[PDB]
Amino acid sequence: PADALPGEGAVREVLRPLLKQAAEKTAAGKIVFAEAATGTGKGRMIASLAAAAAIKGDTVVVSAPLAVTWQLVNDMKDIPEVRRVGLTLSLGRPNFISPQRTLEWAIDNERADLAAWIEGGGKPLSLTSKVISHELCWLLEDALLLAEDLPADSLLLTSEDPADCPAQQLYVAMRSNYTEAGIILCSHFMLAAHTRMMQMRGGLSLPHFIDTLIVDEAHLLEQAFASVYTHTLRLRPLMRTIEGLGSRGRKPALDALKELFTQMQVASARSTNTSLNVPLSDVPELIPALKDTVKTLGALPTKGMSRDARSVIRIATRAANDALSGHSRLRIEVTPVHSYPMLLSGRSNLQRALLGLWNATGGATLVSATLFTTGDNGSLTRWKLEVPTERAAFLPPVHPAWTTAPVLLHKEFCAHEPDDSPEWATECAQTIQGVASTAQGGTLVLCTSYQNTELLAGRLGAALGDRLIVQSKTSSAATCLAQFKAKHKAGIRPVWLGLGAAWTGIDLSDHSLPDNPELDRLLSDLVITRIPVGQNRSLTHERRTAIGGFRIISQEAAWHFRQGLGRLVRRPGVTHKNLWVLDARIYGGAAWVAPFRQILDRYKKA
Repeated sequence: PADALPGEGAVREVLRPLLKQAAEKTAAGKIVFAEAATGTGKGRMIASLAAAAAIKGDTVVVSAPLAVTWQLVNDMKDIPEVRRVGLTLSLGRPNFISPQRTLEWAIDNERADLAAWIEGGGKPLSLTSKVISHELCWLLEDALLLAEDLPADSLLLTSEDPADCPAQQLYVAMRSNYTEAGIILCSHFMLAAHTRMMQMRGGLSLPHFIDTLIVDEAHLLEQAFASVYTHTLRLRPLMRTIEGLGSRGRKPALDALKELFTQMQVASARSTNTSLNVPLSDVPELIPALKDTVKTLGALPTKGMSRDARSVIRIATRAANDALSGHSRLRIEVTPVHSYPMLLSGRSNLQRALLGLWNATGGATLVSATLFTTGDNGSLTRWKLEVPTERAAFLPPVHPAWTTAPVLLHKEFCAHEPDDSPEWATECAQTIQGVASTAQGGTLVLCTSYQNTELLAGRLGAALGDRLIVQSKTSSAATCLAQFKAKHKAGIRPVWLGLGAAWTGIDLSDHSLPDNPELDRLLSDLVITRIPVGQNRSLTHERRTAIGGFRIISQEAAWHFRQGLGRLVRRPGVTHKNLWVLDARIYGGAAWVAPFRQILDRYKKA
């Protein structure tokens, strides 16, 4: 209550010592790893840290996704020092998508939910924000919640987009309200795009040196960086756009694109393997094609092209050049198995970019509920974010008793090992049907693939009917979340066969009871069908496993698993929470299942 940080009285009691340690280690120039349980009030802690740093005179940047950005703004504006120093939102173009190209892609890939969201105006899905300029639509994060495999490289809002575009107009209207404030709030994608732009030089305007950086939900940061260095070449819309231009240079570009298509099919059939990402040296059939594809793309004149063709051809050239850089790993999707022709080029190492970020950062604090793999072991996270080992500071985690006290772990499990077989599907569906018959509220059932989900759906559909919500490629995660909330509100007890984002991001606390968490029954039964092994399909995870062995696989599996468990208790004061783990390998007496058996032992069984 004296000689304290701004807004520290609003920070919950449990996070105050962690707050003090983070403040100290950050002012000393260290990259702090502060893991705190969800529902403890991490937003107030972030607000107090940013306020203490901004009062000192530092340039403070808080990088957080837009979902939590609203509540972060609310928690920061409550601090008077923050309101005095100023708080702005650096909403650069990489935050927004192009409605035209996103709608076209959704149509070409038969993603009805994404098409409907674009047609409806791209309105915010989760979010509210009323005193920060206008309403934020066309957000990349919502689009990703509607299509996890969104080729964001080729669907982002560019400066070459027409002025009458809604996303462009929203960006310009937001940029007009941008002032030089003490605290700048950005997204993970904004921070990563800014770092990449700053490196490629040696509207995007972040401080060239971040005195104090505060990353919230830091377990997403790397993925953001990974997305910013991904390049996508979508051949069908590019070919269509070129078909809609003057014939002076149309024929050569179209013939070069068809040559590239044929060479991509050749390389695809050259070695099927298992969706393997190969360098350009392993598929030389694309080297001339790609080269030709670039030349013709620059040959046709801009005197006659609209802004749409301009941005499309520029993005295509950037992608084809990043493919021919040799520093990338390629993934081909063509006629044999993918109706939508596409060439992906990613970076299996983000070390230079993240090091450029940390070199331009005086001090930093990373906040999340899943920073450590076990205890305070942030080694996997440090490696992912490429934090210099001398600057990393693994503070103790904060996970109170209420995060597991209302939870009762059940002894029942599916005896047949998860082998993607119809027999496993039958047994696991019998188990899920039992859990659904006993369940008092909404039931979430996490799966590891679309195939397991389809089998479990074919079983549980005839049994449940009104209650079942099957996630798929067409049925996004957001539409399933909305169906879940609606069916729970109607009195039905829904059973959501979820995957993907259902493991990592969704907030299943009933917002109809913000002051009475004792009556929260929105998610009463969490069910884990499989240990999430092999769910990370990033190039950096491929390199990390190739270097460190099966320990990286096991640590990523435990990280994903603890995230999935973190969907059940989202706040204190809840009750009647049930946890189910059906993977027979847990109770199999193996060696690699020892980490998981730790967390599950931490609960109380019944």
